[PDB]
Amino acid sequence: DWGYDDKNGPEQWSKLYPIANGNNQSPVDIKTSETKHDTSLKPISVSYNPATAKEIINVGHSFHVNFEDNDNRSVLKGGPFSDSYRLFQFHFHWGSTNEHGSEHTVDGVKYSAELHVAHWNSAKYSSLAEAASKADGLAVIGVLMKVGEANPKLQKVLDALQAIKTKGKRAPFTNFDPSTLLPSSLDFWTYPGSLTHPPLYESVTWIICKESISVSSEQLAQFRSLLSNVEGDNAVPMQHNNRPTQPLKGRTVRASF
Ligand SMILES: CCCCNC(=O)Nc1ccc(S(N)(=O)=O)cc1
Ligand SMILES: [Zn+2]
Repeated sequence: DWGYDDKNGPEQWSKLYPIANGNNQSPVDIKTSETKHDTSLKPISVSYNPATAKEIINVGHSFHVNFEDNDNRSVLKGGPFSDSYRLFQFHFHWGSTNEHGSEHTVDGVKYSAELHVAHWNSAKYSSLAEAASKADGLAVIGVLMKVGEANPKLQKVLDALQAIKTKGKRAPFTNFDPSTLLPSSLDFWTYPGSLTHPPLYESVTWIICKESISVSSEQLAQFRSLLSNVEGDNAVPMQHNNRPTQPLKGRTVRASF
């Protein structure tokens, strides 16, 4: 029912999901002149076990790489959190051209793509389904992806896409530690926000990395060559899946640096 095209896209999500016009919507434009350094923010701690990697899924608007989330083998701690957050997925957002494709922007600058590494609060809640609609339920690391040199750390992910070309296809995706995709510096911004597509729950604590990672023009093309249609139908490439930035509405973006 929802998507990224003209009739079902971001500027229309509010008809089915009124929280779209809420006070804690994501993504945002990070204005570095308006951020507040917070001395209480601890370094980000990620410890992921590659044996938790499970499956890669074509979800029609994007692709998801899911992780086993039955225990604390793969966790996020530190930064603004007192609780341990359990890794459950990573995915990307991209745009129709290299000029845009990130969700977050920094001082108005649009990057070519963005990596999301998503976690849920296993200290307070017993499942992702319980966590997902709670204010303290989710934590997502965002990494801005700057077009330039090919990023070899994306190879396993890109190589997998040929097995999940059309909507609904899934394949095993094992023995992968997504902390390998993160930049060298985990200096970050944090703010309270939302999922960036339906159901748009205001349940996400965002961790946005200061440092970008690279991606090539041709790697982005591989994302855009995934198909949003089911097998046998007319091919409809996944040209874009980035939401525009949303108003801060009085929220503070904190910097660790
Ligand atoms: C409603 C239960 C959660 C559903 N979502 C998921 O399974 N994945 C997911 C979707 C979007 C985001 S984002 N773009 O980081 O705001 C993070 C995770
Ligand atoms: Zn996302």
